[PDB]
Amino acid sequence: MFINRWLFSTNHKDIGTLYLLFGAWAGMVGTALSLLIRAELGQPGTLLGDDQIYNVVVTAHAFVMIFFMVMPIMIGGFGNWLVPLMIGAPDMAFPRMNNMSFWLLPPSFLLLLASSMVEAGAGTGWTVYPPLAGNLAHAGASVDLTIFSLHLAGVSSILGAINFITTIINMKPPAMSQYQTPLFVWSVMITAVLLLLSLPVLAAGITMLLTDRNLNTTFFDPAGGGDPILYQHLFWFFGHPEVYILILPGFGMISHIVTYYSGKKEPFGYMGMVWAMMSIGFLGFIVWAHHMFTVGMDVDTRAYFTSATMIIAIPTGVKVFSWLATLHGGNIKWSPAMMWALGFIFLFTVGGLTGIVLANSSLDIVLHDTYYVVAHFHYVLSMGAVFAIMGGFVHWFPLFSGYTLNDTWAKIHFAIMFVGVNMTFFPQHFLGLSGMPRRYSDYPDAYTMWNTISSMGSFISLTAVMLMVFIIWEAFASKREVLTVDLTTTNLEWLNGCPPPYHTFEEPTYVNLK
Amino acid sequence: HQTHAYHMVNPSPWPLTGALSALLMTSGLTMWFHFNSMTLLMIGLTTNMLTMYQWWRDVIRESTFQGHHTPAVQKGLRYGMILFIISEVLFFTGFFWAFYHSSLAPTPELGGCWPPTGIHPLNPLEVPLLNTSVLLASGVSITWAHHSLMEGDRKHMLQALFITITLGVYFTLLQASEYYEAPFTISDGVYGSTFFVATGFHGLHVIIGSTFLIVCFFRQLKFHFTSNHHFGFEAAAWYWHFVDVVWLFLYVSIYWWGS
Amino acid sequence: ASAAKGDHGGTGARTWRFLTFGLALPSVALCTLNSWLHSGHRERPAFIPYHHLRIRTKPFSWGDGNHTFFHNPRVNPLPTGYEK
Amino acid sequence: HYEEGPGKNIPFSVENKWRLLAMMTLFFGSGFAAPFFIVRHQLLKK
Amino acid sequence: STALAKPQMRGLLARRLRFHIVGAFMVSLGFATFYKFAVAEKRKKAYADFYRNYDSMKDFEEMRKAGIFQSAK
Amino acid sequence: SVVKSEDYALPSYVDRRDYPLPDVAHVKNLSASQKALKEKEKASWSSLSIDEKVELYRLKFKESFAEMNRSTNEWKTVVGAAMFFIGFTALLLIWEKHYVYGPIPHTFEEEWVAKQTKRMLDMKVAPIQGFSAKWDYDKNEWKK
Amino acid sequence: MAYPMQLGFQDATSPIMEELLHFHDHTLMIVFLISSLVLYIISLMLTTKLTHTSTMDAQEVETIWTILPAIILILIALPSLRILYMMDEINNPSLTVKTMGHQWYWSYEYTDYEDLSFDSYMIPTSELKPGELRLLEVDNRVVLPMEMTIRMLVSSEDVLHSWAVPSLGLKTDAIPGRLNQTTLMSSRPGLYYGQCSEICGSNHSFMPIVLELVPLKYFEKWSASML
Amino acid sequence: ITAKPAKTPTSPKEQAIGLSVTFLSFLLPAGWVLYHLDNYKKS
Amino acid sequence: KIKNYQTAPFDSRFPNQNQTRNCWQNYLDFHRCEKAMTAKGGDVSVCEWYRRVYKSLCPISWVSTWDDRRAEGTFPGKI
Amino acid sequence: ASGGGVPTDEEQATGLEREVMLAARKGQDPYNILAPKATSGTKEDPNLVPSITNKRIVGCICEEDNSTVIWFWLHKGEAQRCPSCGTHYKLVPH
Amino acid sequence: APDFHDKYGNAVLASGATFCVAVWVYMATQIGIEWNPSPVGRVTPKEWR
Amino acid sequence: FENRVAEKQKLFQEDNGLPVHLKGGATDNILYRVTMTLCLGGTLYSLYCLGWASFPHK
Amino acid sequence: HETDEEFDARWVTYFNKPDIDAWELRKGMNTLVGYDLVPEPKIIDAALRACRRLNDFASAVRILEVVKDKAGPHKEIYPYVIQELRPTLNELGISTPEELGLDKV
Ligand code: HEA
Ligand code: HEA
Ligand SMILES: CCCCC/C=C/C/C=C/C/C=C\C/C=C\CCCC(=O)O[C@H](COC(=O)CCCCCCCCCCCCCCCCC)COP(=O)(O)OCCN
Ligand SMILES: CCCCCC/C=C\CCCCCCCCCC(=O)O[C@H](COC(=O)CCCCCCCCCCCCCCC)COP(=O)(O)OC[C@@H](O)CO
Ligand SMILES: CCCCCCCCCCO[C@@H]1O[C@H](CO)[C@@H](O[C@H]2O[C@H](CO)[C@@H](O)[C@H](O)[C@H]2O)[C@H](O)[C@H]1O
Ligand code: CUA
Ligand SMILES: [O-][O-]
Ligand SMILES: [Cu+2]
Ligand SMILES: [Mg+2]
Ligand code: NA
Ligand code: NA
Ligand SMILES: [Zn+2]
Repeated sequence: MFINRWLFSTNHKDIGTLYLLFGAWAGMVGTALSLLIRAELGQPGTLLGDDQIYNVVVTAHAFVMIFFMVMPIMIGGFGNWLVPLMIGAPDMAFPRMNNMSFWLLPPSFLLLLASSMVEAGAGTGWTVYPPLAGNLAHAGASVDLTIFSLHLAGVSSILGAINFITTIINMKPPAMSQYQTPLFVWSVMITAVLLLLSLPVLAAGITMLLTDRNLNTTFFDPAGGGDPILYQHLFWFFGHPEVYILILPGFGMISHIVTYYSGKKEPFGYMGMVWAMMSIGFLGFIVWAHHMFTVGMDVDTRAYFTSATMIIAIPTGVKVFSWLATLHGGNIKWSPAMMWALGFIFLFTVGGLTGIVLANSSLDIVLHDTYYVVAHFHYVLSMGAVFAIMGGFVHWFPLFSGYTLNDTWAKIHFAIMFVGVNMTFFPQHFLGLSGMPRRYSDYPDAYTMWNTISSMGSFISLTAVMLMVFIIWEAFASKREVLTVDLTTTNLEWLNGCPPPYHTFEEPTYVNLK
Repeated sequence: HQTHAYHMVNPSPWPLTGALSALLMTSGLTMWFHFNSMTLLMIGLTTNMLTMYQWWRDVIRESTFQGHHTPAVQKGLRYGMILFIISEVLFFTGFFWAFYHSSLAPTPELGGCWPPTGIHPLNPLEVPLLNTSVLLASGVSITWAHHSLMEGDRKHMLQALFITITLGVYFTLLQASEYYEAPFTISDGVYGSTFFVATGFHGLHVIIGSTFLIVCFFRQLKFHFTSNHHFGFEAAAWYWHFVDVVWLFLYVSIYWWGS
Repeated sequence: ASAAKGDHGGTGARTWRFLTFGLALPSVALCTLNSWLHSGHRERPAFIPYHHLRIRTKPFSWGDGNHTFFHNPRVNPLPTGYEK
Repeated sequence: HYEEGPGKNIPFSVENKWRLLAMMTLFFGSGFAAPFFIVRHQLLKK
Repeated sequence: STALAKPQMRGLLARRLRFHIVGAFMVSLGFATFYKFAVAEKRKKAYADFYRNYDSMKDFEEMRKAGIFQSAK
Repeated sequence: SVVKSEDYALPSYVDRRDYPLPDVAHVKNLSASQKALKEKEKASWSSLSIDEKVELYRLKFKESFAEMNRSTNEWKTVVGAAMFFIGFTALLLIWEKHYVYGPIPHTFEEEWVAKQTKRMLDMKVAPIQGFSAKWDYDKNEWKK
Repeated sequence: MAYPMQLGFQDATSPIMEELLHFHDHTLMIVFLISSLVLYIISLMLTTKLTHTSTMDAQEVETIWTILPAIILILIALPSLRILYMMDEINNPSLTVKTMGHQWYWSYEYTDYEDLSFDSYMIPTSELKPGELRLLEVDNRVVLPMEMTIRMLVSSEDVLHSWAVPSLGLKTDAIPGRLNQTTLMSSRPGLYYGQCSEICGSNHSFMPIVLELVPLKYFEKWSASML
Repeated sequence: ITAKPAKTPTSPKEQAIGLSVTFLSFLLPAGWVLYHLDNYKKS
Repeated sequence: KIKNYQTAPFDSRFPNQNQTRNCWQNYLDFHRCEKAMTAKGGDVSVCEWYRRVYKSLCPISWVSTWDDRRAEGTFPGKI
Repeated sequence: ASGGGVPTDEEQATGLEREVMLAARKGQDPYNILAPKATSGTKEDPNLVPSITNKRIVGCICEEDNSTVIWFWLHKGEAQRCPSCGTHYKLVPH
Repeated sequence: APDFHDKYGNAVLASGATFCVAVWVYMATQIGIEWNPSPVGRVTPKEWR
Repeated sequence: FENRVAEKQKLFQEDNGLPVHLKGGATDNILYRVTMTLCLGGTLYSLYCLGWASFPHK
Repeated sequence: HETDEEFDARWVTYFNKPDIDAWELRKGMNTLVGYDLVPEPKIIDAALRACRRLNDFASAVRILEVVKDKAGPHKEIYPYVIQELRPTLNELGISTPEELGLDKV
């Protein structure tokens, strides 16, 4: 029975739970790696070793946080749990293929662990640029194991994307149009389209790196007429859509959380929110070269990428202001989930704005490959994607488990994390403006103060992470079973109780057309 | 008892075996590339084939034998196949991008020209043109097969499908021979790199597509398909047209324009 | 374009068979004859050790590590030239 | 068929809070420890 | 005693919003006026003043005499 | 009074200031005296005592608006506990400094910094605003 | 170079860096305005017991939410692109210098007239002379004439590097097989520091750049002495 | 949300144990590795 | 003819950050010129400008590698 | 040219596919493929909601093009009203 | 009936605050952390050459 | 050939509680056991290979 | 759009329906409090008389609580509404939340 249920699953909820567990474990790995980075940088000098061991840690940090924590939690976890419930579907379109998307991840993670254990690891950056990632400067198996890890993660998400798109288009009640589906469902569908289009280009690029490394091809090797910069185009053609993939399900959860704890039946400006997510998804495919402003592109190309990048502020602003208008006139419930969402709206705005600073190719000359970029992305990731994840986790934990968290503990957890992440990342703006490069194990003495403070911030974040584990334990230890949940009339995922039965919507909802 | 039309699938081990097969093939390639051993890779390929066989076998059992493919389930599979094909188009797009990047701006190492100094391209009017006529012809014969099936004609469906498969095989053998005869190799700089990786992945897709057609052929022989319900054949035909179109782009880009 | 053919009364099996045997396969037969006339060995290119060709950054995972997968002794020189 | 309800829709037991604590400790603790031991591993090589 | 006068009872949220959004705007103008003055204009003036009578050769001679250069003693 | 898990699909009671009249009465089962009270409610409400009026309210509703809206001392616990754990974090940092971090580079020694500072002034590091601009080259001291 | 507790950009040493400072000031003002407006409106939404929970009409307000940000973006883009095109203008250099990135050091070539080339390595911490900067000093500085337009050409002979000097507003990637061009013009004599700005392996942190800006006549004699 | 009182209440003492064990599970192994860095770096 | 050569002037054929082709073209031009001057028995000194320009622009290792390959008979450019 | 040998759905469809096919021929929708058409939704003319049990979830799109759907359990017995628009629904079990 | 916050809130606030400030002040000033503050108005420049 | 689809429909619709991957009979069980054994054994071997490759062989 | 007077009149008519049922009373009040207004005394008067016809004393008290709540920080609104309703409260024997001690936390 255990194997049948947990290894052979064809159930969207159980697979959702597997993904949440996997993502939680990965989060611990990613957190350890983040603390190793900040320990190395926490005082001037060398702690661990030179830049090789250091950048193996940095590289793994990024891959684990992105591919093994954020995507599996948002898309695999919340997507699988919530999407079928929110459309009254009995499961996913392809419930068996769904299970393979999950089971591809532990092998993917194993390959990443292998990469760091063999030889001297892959100290390449998560971007894996040649020639540093090539077979001369990174001889041996590490980079190949990284490539294969990405292949498996890629297939997992591509098949997942096919599953979500099909489920969302095909398995709604016959009376429900796409414009009657909740915003989270939209956010997953758009994210899935981005995955479907972007990941195959990454797969092509890393395969070309694999053949340069092992079959004597020269896609990226000038000796054979190749070009290192071609790799960068292929990677970033995926890499920009990837960050919109990381944030979109977050936007979707934020819309639900803000609506719910404002005591509203609906988000402000629903069709505007749909429009904004589609616009952001589209614009996210035509901007990749803003990651390449210093490689030596022609000026008109730089002008175009500056402008196309900035334009994304418009639909994004529509969402930010619509969240504010959702709060407007709300009966505000100051739940821990609400706190995460409020933190998200503000801190994501800050990170989005520093993104707009970076979109300016002229200024990006000085900011590129500095800590200013690191500050920008941790605002939208550690204080954006992660805040949405924590908000969603706290909000829906009672649905998934049938048990309540201690709200006071969860508020304490939020407070600690909020202080920690801001202390970690805010000073990195100063480090970036003043010229501290990325991927350094050590820095000129002038940079000591802000690195010291940033590292102290990372330790505060650690305490929050450890507390989170205890809080989850306390909930399962005490067993306070859910009784009533407000606003079920506009939150269908709750309507089958907590937890919902293994099989829900065996009899579909009745929705007439009028 | 359900009162929706969707398919609740029996708990299955094939997702786990497929995932593990992926681990074995990738760790196996690593072992082959670095530790001079083919063992892991062979086990991985074996378990992958076992997984695919049993998984798709079960889909046949669920549909032909058990009746779980209602119109709504079939519609889902249509979307699934279309989306899969889209992902495959984007995969090839990455290789076309690599080709155009290298060929449109040939570096000094190549002699600053395309084709590079020392490269002697195949004549696009010779076997590459033959290959083109072969896959185009197979697009015609597969369409004949589809109409025969819809019209309930078992014999002509089988004959047309056989012809389509024979053409797929002919293309594959022609490409195999062209690979052997080619005076340039995968190691001949970016010309060899783009040529063999792009046409090579295409060749693999022709082999996959031909295999799919063969599966359909034997299912047809076993009377699985009705005149109205035959999505496996439709999916194989779509995939086949995809393979044809990729070839046409390769022919125009690499063989013709790139010569 | 309207191709140059005709019909369009009803795209059915009979029409697609007509196209298969009347256009598609004859085209293949013609291209096969064409290829069979331009067949035979093209002269072996004189060897020049160009550094952008015969790339070796890592030995191949088969044979002696120095031979490409579909190595043809007649037309594929090694980095050091044609085989003896 | 399968057990339904709070504490039953999960692949781990919550029947005993102390056994649960041990399992969660091993689970999250192994994840957090791994990078430190990989660093140790890399340092001990050369 | 005397009766209580009728107070405003409708649109209390909207009235509060109208009043405060202006305060959100009137602040921004006040800050901009300040920020342009305290940071941006100060910077323009700092650079303008520095270079107005700047003597690069004199600057070099001071650096040279301080012994900072490899190329000049 | 007693709410059951298996009642999830049935209309339920809630105290929410934005939903003043919930879908069900707080108390549906009535004792002999409570039955008599509901009968008495059909006659003039002026005849009901204050106690009877309160009892009728408490059968219909669980908490009053004043009760459900009450403030709490929770903030004290949240802020206090957060500060405690932030405080605990400093213990980890003290441990790290003592047991993990070795000496920092000699370039932070007081004399080195004094000399390095002069050299930075000699090369006129950031002479417009940032650094040397804050040094008085005529008076040979930091500007006031 | 950066100094302790620095908040912003290193002081501008070139006119283009001056332009970048003023453009950053302009953009940051806007960033501060929007961030504070959002924070304020958040606080406003959250500080009243008054409620309005029925359906709110959206189309009026969305006009403001799209048009005002569009205008703000234009007001950023206008000076942004002015500077971009200024950086691209023809200027006529007096001198061309090449730099090649290596693991882990820079080489420099001044081959307009003579074959002058040399390597430039970080001074190890143990070998710093009193007052010298940890991780920043080099053995052989890039001596250049001040107040002159210099063409810098950047490439690599191994992996990616990137050649940066923040106070001149410079960062040009060093890519094998590629010759990237930037212009350098210092308004002042002095020493101007930078660091490798692409991850390039074990000593990425430890291959800095030091420019030494001096009068032409001094540059000429130094050049001759380096043959 | 409303919920039942805890089926198996976790007292302050029990919470202190859970919290302490949780923190130690993160701190002790990492602490061990970091304490011994010099020992590894001399190999 | 035009001495007091300082450095390679702006070339409108190569106005962008990528100057690879500029180095390459001038290297080709010089050696093409000197070959055409030797074939007709003329003066190589008319080619000097191309030499100055490519010497200014081209990395030493590129020139050295190209010179080696011309001597080896493996230079892939047409001269 | 043109013989037979290919089975039809009538001959060979089985299981749920066959049930759906045969029901559709009778103008019946036991597997909820079609959206039900609304009545006037008054108490005299309530929307009739089929079910195989004693409760079913209703989603009410109160006005045409509302993006918000209002969800509630409809139980066996007296007609219930949408909590947003008041339209009447009545369960008809089996 | 007083809840946890009524009974212990004051003490948790007071103790948490006192502990946090005390331990952070100690860590910041007593264990040899080099903050590397600005030399401006602090360091007397010394001859280096 | 003859149409035996009806026979297979009867087989795979037998009310015996077997999951589809085992409903064909004993041969399903064998092929399943072979597949799982190769997967699990192969995975164990991959971990051995990782252990081997994690350390130098000078 | 409709005037304030027309809005008020619709709501008075809603609650004045002689045979208004319990569901419609709740629907009315729960919808009304969603708006950006404290309901006019005439609306509240009609809702209180509906409570009387439905023999529901508790809901009458709860309606008075909602009025106070909808005023938020505008402390002058509730005492004015109660003042205006006093004849109705006296007529129907409706005690205010304050008279019942239900304003105590
Ligand atoms: C979830 C992750 C995420 C998200 C959502 C984003 C969002 C954005 N990012 Fe970011 N980014 C990263 C993660 C992300 N980024 C990462 C990881 C990197 C580094 C990759 C690497 O090298 O490793 C990076 C790098 C990166 C660069 C490269 C800098 C460099 O390397 O030199 C740039 C430059 O254009 C950029 C820009 C933007 C922009 C314009 C947005 C926009 O989408 C933001 C839009 C949002 C707002 C603007 C705020 C809300 C709007 C309003 C309140 C309206 C009013 C506003 C205005 C009028 C401006 N990002
Ligand atoms: C999602 C992405 C993500 C996240 C969350 C983080 C989080 C953190 N990151 Fe990271 N980082 C990256 C992605 C991310 N990072 C990337 C892409 C790079 C660039 C890599 C490169 O240069 O190649 C990078 C680089 C980077 C650097 C620069 C290295 C260098 O240039 O030398 C630093 C240095 O301080 C840093 C630090 C931190 C810290 C202290 C945190 C902390 O905020 C983390 C604290 C802990 C958490 C946020 C908890 C995580 C766990 C969960 C949320 C699990 C819970 C589970 C459930 C709810 C089910 N990161
Ligand atoms: C009719 C064509 C059919 C192709 C069948 C050939 C067998 C290889 C397998 C096919 C897969 C194709 C792509 C892999 C890339 C390389 C093979 C390219 C096709 C090919 O076969 O190229 C040959 C070289 O093959 C070589 O290196 C040997 C390569 C063998 C090892 C394969 C390496 C595995 C790479 C893993 C791919 C990763 C897939 C990722 C999936 C994406 C996930 C989202 C050409 O021979 P040559 O002697 O150099 O020149 C001819 C001279 N007379
Ligand atoms: C050299 C070898 C290494 C490479 C590995 C790949 C090998 C080749 C495998 C070739 C693919 C064979 C697929 C066979 C699928 C048979 C199952 C099937 O076709 O199932 C059909 C459903 O379609 C469905 O699932 C649709 C099923 C779609 C399958 C898609 C196939 C493409 C997979 C390609 C693998 C990706 C590799 C890409 C490389 C980058 C069943 O429904 P019907 O047909 O309507 O029947 C029912 C009627 O009888 C009722 O009256
Ligand atoms: C980045 C995240 C890390 C945050 C920092 C962690 C906080 C510290 C947790 C405690 O860790 C322990 O510290 C002890 C020292 O206090 C070590 O004992 C060491 O020192 C003792 C004496 O000092 C000896 O008894 C032991 O043998 C010797 O292992 C012990 O191994 C280690 O587990
Ligand atoms: Cu050279 Cu980083
Ligand atoms: O990517 O931003
Ligand atoms: Cu981007
Ligand atoms: Mg870079
Ligand atoms: Na360090
Ligand atoms: Na068909
Ligand atoms: Zn309705």
